[PDB]
Amino acid sequence: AYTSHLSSKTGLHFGRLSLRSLTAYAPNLMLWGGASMLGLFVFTEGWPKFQDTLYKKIPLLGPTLEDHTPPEDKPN
Amino acid sequence: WRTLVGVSHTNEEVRNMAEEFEYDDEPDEQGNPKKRPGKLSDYIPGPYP
Repeated sequence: AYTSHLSSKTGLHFGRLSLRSLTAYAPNLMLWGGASMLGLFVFTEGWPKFQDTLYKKIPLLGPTLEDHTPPEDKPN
Repeated sequence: WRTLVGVSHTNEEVRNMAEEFEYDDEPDEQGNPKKRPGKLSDYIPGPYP
């Protein structure tokens, strides 16, 4: 009928960072991690080691990067 | 010589053109001068020394 106290407890935290703030930001951090990989793919497209491993296997875009110069026009 | 390949001539054609000239080589085991035919990495030679 009547209330004379307030029941409470302390949530897990360390400094200014709490456990409840990390769960709110977790889905957004994975998108930033995804968006950071995409930015890396833009700046390493001219790297042949990455081309032979990742970019040449992309359909409709991979075969574009292939070089088809016949051996009789290459000095080296 | 290597810069003419794929521009105005074939690799197999430029090699024949270069082999008709003579270039200084490394000295032999006794230290005497030597000559050798040209390669693709050589430069086009001139008429006067």
